[PDB]
Amino acid sequence: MDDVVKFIHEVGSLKLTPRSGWLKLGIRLPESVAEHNFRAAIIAFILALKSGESVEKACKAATAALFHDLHEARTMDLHKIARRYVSCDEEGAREEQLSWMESKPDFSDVEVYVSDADKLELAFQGVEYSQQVSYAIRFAENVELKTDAAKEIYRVLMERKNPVWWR
Amino acid sequence: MDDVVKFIHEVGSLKLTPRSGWLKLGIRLPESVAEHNFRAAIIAFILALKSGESVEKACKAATAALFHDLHEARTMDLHKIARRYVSCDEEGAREEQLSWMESKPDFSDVEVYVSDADKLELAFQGVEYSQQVSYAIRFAENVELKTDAAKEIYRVLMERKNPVWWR
Amino acid sequence: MDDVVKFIHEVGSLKLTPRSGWLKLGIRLPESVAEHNFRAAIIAFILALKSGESVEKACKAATAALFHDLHEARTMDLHKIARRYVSCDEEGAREEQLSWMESKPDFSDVEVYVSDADKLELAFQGVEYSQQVSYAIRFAENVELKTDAAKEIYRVLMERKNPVWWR
Repeated sequence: MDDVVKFIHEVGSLKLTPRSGWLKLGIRLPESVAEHNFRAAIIAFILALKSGESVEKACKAATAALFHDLHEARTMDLHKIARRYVSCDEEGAREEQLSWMESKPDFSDVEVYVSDADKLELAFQGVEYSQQVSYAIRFAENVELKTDAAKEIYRVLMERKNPVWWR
Repeated sequence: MDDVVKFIHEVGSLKLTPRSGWLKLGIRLPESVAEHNFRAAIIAFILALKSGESVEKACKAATAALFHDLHEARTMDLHKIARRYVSCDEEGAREEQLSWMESKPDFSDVEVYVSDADKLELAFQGVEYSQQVSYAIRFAENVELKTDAAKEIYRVLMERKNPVWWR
Repeated sequence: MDDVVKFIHEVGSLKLTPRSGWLKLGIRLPESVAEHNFRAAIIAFILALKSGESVEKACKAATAALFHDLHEARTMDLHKIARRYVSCDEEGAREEQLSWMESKPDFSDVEVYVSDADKLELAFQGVEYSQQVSYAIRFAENVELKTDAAKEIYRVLMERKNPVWWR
């Protein structure tokens, strides 16, 4: 049970890992990787449901999104610029990180919802941050989504560009 | 002059790049890479002087320490854990980053002072953060220094473990 | 060596001293004095080289820039408004602060590069912060630089007013 406890402590380090791409824009206390995964997971649930999949399938897409950048607990969030000079053995990181699992789950079937959710979460955060730093909107521009549900949500997000959800 | 102005803007991103090893210890607003380089440069100046080198040489070691992690503006501060799964083309990054320079300086002759200053700065910051988080003292333990001047400063640093400089 | 160790601890307090002029603009976690000196040192190096001076000369200008506000570790960054009512014994502060030095190096020959670098660093930081708070741009306006190299860099900084160095 010790491996599981260390793994839960390790997962907590994602609350302490900044989503790095925002730092160069001058955003001082940007969202953490944990916060990106949280919302991306909820978006993935939505994409699956809106795509006609079952609740069970929608819950699997959400879970897969939570495990999506897990290895970054060890490798950090390598932003676009960095990836030009930095190569990471993600498979290795994930391997060792998930050593406590007898077997690892089959998420190949919801990978599309995870991928779209990851990019859509970024677009939403880009529109929200654009209110502080105009240039943040570029992270939401020319996003390549694969599913029709993601494309429709993205279209309305950019149509509105209005993060005020209250009132 | 446009390349120079972009480079100066790029250098400023180091004020927005956290020294990442501290984040997993729960230190929320840790020193930036720029802050690490600032003090390491002053320490490198001191190491050279105390090592019997000339003021001119001491100023070169300080300058070399300022340029030491410059490429991290693009590659990020890859901490110990990350270095296990992450490989970086530092030379590549540095080259592209310093393209504006007609010819880049040597610094091979003060490399030892820069190397020791980097480690000593970390040890001082470890002792300082240990007052917040006990485990930070680990970054100041078992430090492998090369110069006798660095070894003596380190010895007193650890003998005293007292960051209170105001009396 | 105890005086040297305390001095190094003291220098680290500059990572904890805010550049105060920004606080009244509502910028919450502004650059530290350490971060200002870091980039000003790199700029001073650039100014010397572009002014035809030698690398050794450029390295001395950078070092002198690092020691420029050192006394602020004890006196704080007295901003413009404050200086109307606040008088500080800077030489006294520096004197006592550098008592550990057998002798103090003379940076009289590079004081002009240090002076221009200090102001240029502020102008760059003003342009960068203007993306968050419009008024920040005033810190980059009507800047009186002395060297032709600083004037040329400043002219391009203000022609571009574009802190995006990554593309």
